[PDB]
Amino acid sequence: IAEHPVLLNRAPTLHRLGIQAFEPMLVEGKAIQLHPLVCEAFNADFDGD
Amino acid sequence: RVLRGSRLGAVSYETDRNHDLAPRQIARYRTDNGEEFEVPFADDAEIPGTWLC
Amino acid sequence: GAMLDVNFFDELRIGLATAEDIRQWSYGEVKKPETINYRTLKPEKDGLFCEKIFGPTRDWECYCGKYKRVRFKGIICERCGVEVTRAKVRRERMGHIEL
Amino acid sequence: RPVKSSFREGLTVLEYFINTHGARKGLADTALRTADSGYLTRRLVDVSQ
Amino acid sequence: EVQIHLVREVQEVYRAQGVSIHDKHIEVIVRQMLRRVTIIDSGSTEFLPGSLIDRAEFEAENRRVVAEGGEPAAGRPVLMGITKASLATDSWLSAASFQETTRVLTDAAINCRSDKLNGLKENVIIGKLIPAGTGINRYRNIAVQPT
Amino acid sequence: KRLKVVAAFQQSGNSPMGMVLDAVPVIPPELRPMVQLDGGRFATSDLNDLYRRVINRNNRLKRLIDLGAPEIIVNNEKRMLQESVDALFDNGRRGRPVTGPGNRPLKSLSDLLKGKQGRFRQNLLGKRVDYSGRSVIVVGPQLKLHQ
Amino acid sequence: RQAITRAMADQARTIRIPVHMVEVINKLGRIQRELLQDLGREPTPEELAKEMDITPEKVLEIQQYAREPISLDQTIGDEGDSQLGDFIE
Amino acid sequence: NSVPGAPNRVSFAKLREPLEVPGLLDVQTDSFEWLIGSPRWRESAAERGDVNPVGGLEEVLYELSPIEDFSGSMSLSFSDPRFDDVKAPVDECKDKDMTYAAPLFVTAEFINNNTGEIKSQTVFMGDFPMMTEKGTFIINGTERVVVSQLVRSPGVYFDETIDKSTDKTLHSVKVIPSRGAWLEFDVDKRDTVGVRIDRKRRQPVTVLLKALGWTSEQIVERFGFSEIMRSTLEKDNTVGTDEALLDIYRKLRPGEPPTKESAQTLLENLFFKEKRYDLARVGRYKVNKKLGLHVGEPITSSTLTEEDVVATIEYLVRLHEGQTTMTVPGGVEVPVETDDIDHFGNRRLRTVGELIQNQIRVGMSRMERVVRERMTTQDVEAITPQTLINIRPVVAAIKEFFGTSQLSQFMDQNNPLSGLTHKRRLSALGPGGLSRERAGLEVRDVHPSHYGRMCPIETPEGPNIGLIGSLSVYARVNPFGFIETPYRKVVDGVVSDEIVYLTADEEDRHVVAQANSPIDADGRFVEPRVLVRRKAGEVEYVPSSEVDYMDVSPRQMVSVATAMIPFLEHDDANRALMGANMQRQAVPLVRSEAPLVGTGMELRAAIDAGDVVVAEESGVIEEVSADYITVMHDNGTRRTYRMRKFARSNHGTCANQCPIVDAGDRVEAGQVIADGPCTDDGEMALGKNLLVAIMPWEGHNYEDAIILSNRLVEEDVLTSIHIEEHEIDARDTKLGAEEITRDIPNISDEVLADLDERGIVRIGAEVRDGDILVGKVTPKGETELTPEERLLRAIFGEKAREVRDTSLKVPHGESGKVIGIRVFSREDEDELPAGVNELVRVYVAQKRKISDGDKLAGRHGNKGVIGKILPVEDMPFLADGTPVDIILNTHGVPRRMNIGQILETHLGWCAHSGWKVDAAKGVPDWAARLPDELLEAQPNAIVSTPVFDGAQEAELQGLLSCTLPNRDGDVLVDADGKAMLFDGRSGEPFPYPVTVGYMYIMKLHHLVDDKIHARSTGPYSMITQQPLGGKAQFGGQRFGEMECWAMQAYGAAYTLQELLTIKSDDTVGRVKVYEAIVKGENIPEPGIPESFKVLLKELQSLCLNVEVLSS
DNA sequence: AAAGTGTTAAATTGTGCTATAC
DNA sequence: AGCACAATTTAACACTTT
Ligand SMILES: [Mg+2]
Ligand SMILES: [Zn+2]
Repeated sequence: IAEHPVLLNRAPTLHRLGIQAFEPMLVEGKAIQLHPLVCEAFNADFDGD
Repeated sequence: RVLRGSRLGAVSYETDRNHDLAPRQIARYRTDNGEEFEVPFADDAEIPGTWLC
Repeated sequence: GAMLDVNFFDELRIGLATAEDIRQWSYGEVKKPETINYRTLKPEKDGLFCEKIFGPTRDWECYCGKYKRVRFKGIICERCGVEVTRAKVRRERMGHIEL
Repeated sequence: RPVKSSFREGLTVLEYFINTHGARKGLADTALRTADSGYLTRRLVDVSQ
Repeated sequence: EVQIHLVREVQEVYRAQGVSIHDKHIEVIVRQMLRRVTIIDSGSTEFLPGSLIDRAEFEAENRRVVAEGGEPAAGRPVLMGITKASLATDSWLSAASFQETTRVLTDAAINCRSDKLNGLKENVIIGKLIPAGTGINRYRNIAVQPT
Repeated sequence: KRLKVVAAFQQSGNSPMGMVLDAVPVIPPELRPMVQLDGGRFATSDLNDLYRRVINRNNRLKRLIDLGAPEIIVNNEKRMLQESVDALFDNGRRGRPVTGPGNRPLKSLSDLLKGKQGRFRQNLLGKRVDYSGRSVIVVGPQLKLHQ
Repeated sequence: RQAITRAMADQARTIRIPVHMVEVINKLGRIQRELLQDLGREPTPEELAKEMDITPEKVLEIQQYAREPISLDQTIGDEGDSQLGDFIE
Repeated sequence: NSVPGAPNRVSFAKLREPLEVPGLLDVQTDSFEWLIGSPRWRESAAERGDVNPVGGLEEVLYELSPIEDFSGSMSLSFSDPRFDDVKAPVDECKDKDMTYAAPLFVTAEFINNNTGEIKSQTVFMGDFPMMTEKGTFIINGTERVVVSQLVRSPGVYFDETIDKSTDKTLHSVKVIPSRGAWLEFDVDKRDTVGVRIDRKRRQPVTVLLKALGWTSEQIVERFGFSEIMRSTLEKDNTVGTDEALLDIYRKLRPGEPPTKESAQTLLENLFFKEKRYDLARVGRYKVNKKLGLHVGEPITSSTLTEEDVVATIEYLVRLHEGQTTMTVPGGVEVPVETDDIDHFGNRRLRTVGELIQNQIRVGMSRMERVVRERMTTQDVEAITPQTLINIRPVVAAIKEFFGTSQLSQFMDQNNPLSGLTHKRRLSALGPGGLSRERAGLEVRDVHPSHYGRMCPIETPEGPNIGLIGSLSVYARVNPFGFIETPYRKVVDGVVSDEIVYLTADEEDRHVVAQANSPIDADGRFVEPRVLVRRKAGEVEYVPSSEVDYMDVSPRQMVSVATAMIPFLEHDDANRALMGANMQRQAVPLVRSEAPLVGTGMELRAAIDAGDVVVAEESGVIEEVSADYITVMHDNGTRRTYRMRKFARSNHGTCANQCPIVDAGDRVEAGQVIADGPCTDDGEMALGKNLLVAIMPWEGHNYEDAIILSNRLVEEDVLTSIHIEEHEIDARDTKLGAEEITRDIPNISDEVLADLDERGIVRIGAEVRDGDILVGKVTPKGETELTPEERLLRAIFGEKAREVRDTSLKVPHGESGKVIGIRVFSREDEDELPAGVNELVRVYVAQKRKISDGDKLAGRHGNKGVIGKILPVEDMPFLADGTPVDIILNTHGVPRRMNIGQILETHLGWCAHSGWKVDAAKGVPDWAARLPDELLEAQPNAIVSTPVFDGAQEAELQGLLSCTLPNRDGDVLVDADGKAMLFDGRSGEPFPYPVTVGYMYIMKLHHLVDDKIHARSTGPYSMITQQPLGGKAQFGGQRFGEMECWAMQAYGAAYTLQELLTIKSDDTVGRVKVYEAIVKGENIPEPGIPESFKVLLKELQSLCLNVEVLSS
């Protein structure tokens, strides 16, 4: 998994910044941990998206 | 639930080939409105007189 | 120009199809309103699923079962009329009805 | 009329029932507006690709 | 002046709610509206009156017309919406995938209209590389060797 | 308006004789399959009924002509044949649509291409992909920006 | 009447059944409805074979012939974007 | 109050209420026992009017009888529909998968006229599905709920439009029946009339009026004012009866030979013969009340009479003149005004019984034209009716309604609240109603007539706002289908107690005061002017003599789920909507603690929802155990109540049911005797009480996320039990029979360790993703092996084993224990469908903890997923060392306008620790209007703030200043409500105080384990070879259109080409990429997508010569 | 003066579209 | 359901016979 980027996407994809590549790192649990600064670009809030 | 289905048939796994195949001969039939149709056949095969083209 | 259409695309032209073009694509005339058998669940002859016209249901086997291997390919079984070939050409051969 | 109470003092029955009018009309307009905007984005992408 | 009017009347609506969009995007959209002319008099070169032709092809057929008898086709510029311009495009495969698939497919077939696959909506359909970004020739025909 | 279609049939190598039909092509049977669901159930793909009705009324016309018939029965049969082929190509356009069991209209060949369900906006412009997943998101305030 | 009933035997099902099997299917259905009206309940296979002078192993085999194909192109849930063919592996 | 075993929950209510909350499930059950004709309804109809009450089934039989043919010599009559007893009991119906039913008996009677016959036979009509005690039906074992429907009532609707061309007003009418033809009387742009009948293009009035048989003097005589009518009588040109009849026939058919049958019988066969036009018993009330016809008459004639028709035209001609009143010959005068199509006096409610009645009517009408069909082909003397009757269409229509409809839905049960509010739901969509995309903005908004009938707050959030609502608390449904609402009438400024149930029509004729008005001990208002609601919805301020009605209570406008929010009037309506919609999605926990601060609606929404075992008659508990409670009544006999333990709900949640009485207790009638899923001591308990701080902590509670403590995982505070059901069936195939056995084709002996000797697993065996549950093996008939596999069989010596292996394995991502196995077999006479030898279901339990990604929510619309679960050592603790349990964010409070979640945070602290208002020298000024026994309270006391009459803002500030010390004398929370927290992670205190308190939070059913999906390679589709969709299959995430636009705008050509070819459609590229990845080579170039070659075939099958050219 | 008779405008019908993912 | 738009009619007109 090291240095193998993944594309993250959130519908609706309003502008071209709604698809962004990150590098991954294994995290215990079953929820994707998003960085708290890209949430403006995705327009994501953490109430169940 | 998932409900798998199949059109009745099979998929075989012989890797394809293109050099040794039993040999064939070509017949030619002629319909009523002057058309010509070429049909391959095996060599050990009785070539019939009439064919539904 | 390229009926197999494998990676060489320069244009793609549309147009009206004359009746000489429809009986040139086709591999035979379907003349019965039958789809499939009710007992043997095999496609009937000269119907909407007929092997003879559209292709073999099983890979490299004819209808009667006389030819069943890849050593015979391209040939047509003289007793049933089904060309022994792959079996996924049933999703690409056409057929026509004469009005 | 209008509503002379605040949300810290709490509203009365009639002022709350009056307020529900605009508070539901805004939600219905939000749904229909985000329905209409995607059609405009689609036409704008298609005319200018 | 119609460019000034369209840019100002769009940017007024976008400024009244506190949204900053630079004018070059609205100019890119507006440029795709004024691309065509309508025909007044046909001259004698294959142009039906009242038809909307591209400005470059019109000036090409008015360039050729000084040879073989001078009668220039006369046409005024037109301004048309995004649906009307998006539907009246060269590609027949890109216009059928958008709106009115039956009535686009049925008059592409009468005209025997061909496609050339140059936009990035038909290369998406047929599975080819789009002609933008790393898909154009000068970027994907790079040869790499060690110094 | 008439010069448009007359010049379309005049300019190219087209001919209007392709507007009336004499042979009807039949889509290959793997695009209108008959799938045996488990439990011994069968599912047909709704184009088989229209093809069956076309070849049914065609066989009945071919029998009525050889048998010798008055003009009323033959004209009624030809009108039924015309309505069957029109129901095959584009259902629900002229007259009332052909329904199956449940008073739902059958899906013709034209209904495979139109709409936001057509082959065009459903299976050509956007597809489902392998090697993908989805999940809920929570906040990650110790990560770097690229992680 | 013979022409109409023979046409309804021949060209009314997507899987074509011969007219003797359509005859025994009509006879089985009529006898089933009559015994239902006499009994006020649904009859049984071994009960149905008693009326029709056959084996009960024949009755369910006859009943598993008259099942008509369910159309692949109908919407299945209330969310109308899905059809049946999008759920068959 | 007035419940014998209730917990003593003190109330902050400053008012008393005259009318108590009704039997909340009376919208469902009272409409079914009208359809049956139970003696309860037979009494209760006579108890309020209704001189001759007729049942739901009697209304169909009395309008079908008598069956008479054209011969007129034989008649068939149905009468007296009675019911037999139920065949199976309730719980057994849910066990063996049979539906709750009862046989129907109807006395038939055949009378021949030529000789005289009376053989009146008793005919079994069918097995009619019965409604249970809780207002649910049981269909095929499962439990369904029939939902009410909102439709416009059939009648005469007037309207007025303004066209911008000539700037005048056009008044139109619409006479819309049920099952008939339409007719409108418009007024056109040029001065004319609009008499388009059955939607055909035009007519003038005088064509229809002289077609009706009216001379040209009477048109000028009755329509004498009528400046437009004589104008049309000049410009019409058609004179006579026949000359208009040919015009009507030629415009209506069109183009048919005019006869003398089609002249005088067509008009009487479209609006006057009661088989093609019948506006129902509602519509004949509406026209009689609108036009002011013979109201002093109990008319039952559902056909359009002629007189009303011409009265309609007069109404229109007095509307486009400027008028207020109109008197018709022989009736009372009426106001002249346009009607609203979305008023609640024009929007009736087809309840549960009327939908059943419509299905029975449309089934009997198929049954009707078989009877007179065999009234001719049979020979009399004698045909009993029985020969005559064939009940097969009626049972087919009933069975086709109860399943396969959109108005008979699966019961929404994952708590008692969603079960209660799935009934009492008023939906506008469905068959005969409007659509979801063809619905405008007019029906979605709240009309001002919704007060007391539909809740403005509770409605769905998606694309269904306004289309689905729920009934109020005190509402009630009229016999016609309108919605009533109680009011207290006030005479001479003195409020009496004569409670009148008004409808939405006659509410506007009076004026209605406000409930929180200062009544002074007799009925007199204190202030001389009262707040009041006028006719059009206006909010006036009127002196206290014109007031003639008052509300029976506050919270009257609000539903059942909305009335369980403390401090409702401090939240915005969007957040109150979300709070009412997030209470019916909470899961049942394993402990279910009652709320520390609530409203008064918890105790009544639990004993009426039916998920609580209630003692029937007053007895004394003889024997209690976790399965059963045998009580001994005062008169002889005993009664045993059987608790349902660990039953699966419809949505996977648990339905545990435990007693709360000991083995010597004395009970009373109606007393709660066993708790339910989400109940505690008989009242609703959806979540738990948790200590909350409102500080933002280190960016883990960032933008609506919630962080928790680890105490809730260690002590099982938010642990739920989820039960899944897996089903398999061995059928008869064309090659033999599928067998359920341990003998499985080629597989290890390690994966057969839990299966017993007859297939299925053992109860108690722990399974995981991939384990075999039911060992099932199907015959395969024949196929021939590859040469490599035939060599591999000959080496190791293993047979071919021609039977397949289709076992039942658990789906991907699930695990848990095994509760129960239910197996039905053909060999043991069980009821299974045709060609099914065996049918086995296996239930799997799973005890889910709380985890990050799960969705919690409060009562006030606040919500958010868990982003972090801190250990108990690094968590902000108080001065006691008590750590807090959740940490909510600050920045979500002020901008969402739901600060009621702060107020219950404050009161929840007081109710945690208890107050003592020291009135040692006098009661203080804030507590002047408090009740007694709120002056002091022991710790952990449950209080109750009702909805619009609760704790004021000036009394929370008083109770916060006396907040009795914990164990040592130590006040942990000062007067502002904030406390001084230490830092659990660094140690030093936070520099400023922080609001702490006790919030009531609920664990929603949006868990992470149901949402996470991944796919490398799975099943592909049939026609086009794209992957499937959804977690039930494997399915891939849809890379649609806007994602393609984003990747094109990036400039990434290769990722787009990879996502669109070798991941979806390139059929030879798919396995080539997999081979190249496994062997470790480079990914090959993509080919052509196999969904494009399908398009060329569907274009060539449209007769289009699509050809691809090279260069 | 009637009676058509063809050319020119308001009424009149039909076609197409209406967000995104689970 | 509506919003737009382009194709296809009642009717409104002067012009020319009768
Ligand atoms: Mg959100
Ligand atoms: Zn053969």
